[PDB]
Amino acid sequence: PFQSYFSGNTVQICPVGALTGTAYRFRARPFDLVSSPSVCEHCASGCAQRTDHRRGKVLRRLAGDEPEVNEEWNCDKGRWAFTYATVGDRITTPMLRDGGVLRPASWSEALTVAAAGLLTAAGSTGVLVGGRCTVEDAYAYAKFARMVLNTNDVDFRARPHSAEEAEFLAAHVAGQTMGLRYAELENAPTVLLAGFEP
Amino acid sequence: FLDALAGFAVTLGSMFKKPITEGYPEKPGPVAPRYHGRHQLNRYPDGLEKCIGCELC
Ligand code: SF4
Ligand code: SF4
Ligand code: SF4
Repeated sequence: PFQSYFSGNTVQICPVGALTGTAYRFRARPFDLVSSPSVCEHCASGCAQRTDHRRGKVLRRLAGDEPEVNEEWNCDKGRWAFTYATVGDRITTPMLRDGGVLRPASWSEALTVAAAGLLTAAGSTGVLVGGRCTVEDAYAYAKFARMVLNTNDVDFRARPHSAEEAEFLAAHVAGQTMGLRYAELENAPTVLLAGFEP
Repeated sequence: FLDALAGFAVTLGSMFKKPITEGYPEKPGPVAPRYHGRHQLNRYPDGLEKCIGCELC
């Protein structure tokens, strides 16, 4: 097989209907697509993309055009890994633990129970934020943990990690943006990859 | 002078001419052959649907 992580680009680069995505096949024509600019959720590359959806279902995600980030390219993950939210496992309503079973609950009841439990847990609470949250979402998690739960036990690292990693991120990463850019990678005479598989 | 009464001669006359109303619904009137009635999806003589789902319509 073709077998490359960038195969979808060949679909987007073909000036005719020769190469086509089997996922998008016969599912829509341009006029009925709702198309919106987007950013890929998966990697830290932050590719600009164009999400196309019909009748409320995302059909494809084209590479967009961000010369400073990804130019006109994606990996297959960003192009096609958008069906996760519609595989049937999505939680559609707030849930509560009643009788040991997870039962659908109203927003009011769920919020009330969660607030009661958190207050009963006062300072003895941890906040695992995960790496999927947006900058705003992660900020909300941190602000909730420190202002509401009055705890510093906040960590987005849902993966192998170390305290040395936290110290390094604070020292050299946090609060320092645009120190290196894609445009600089293309021009760097030497690039040393440590613990990184690009 | 009778010209001002011409309208009377009209209506009375029409009172003796056959009404021109179409007999719908019992006897529906003839629509134009080209009339834009309900859309219809057609088949080939062997029964296959003609619609290829091109969405051009
Ligand atoms: S068949 Fe498809 S690729 Fe060929 S001209 Fe028509 S739209 Fe373009
Ligand atoms: S498109 Fe591929 S490389 Fe770009 S952010 Fe998504 S997963 Fe990462
Ligand atoms: S325009 Fe295309 S999709 Fe619409 S009825 Fe005709 S063949 Fe079918």
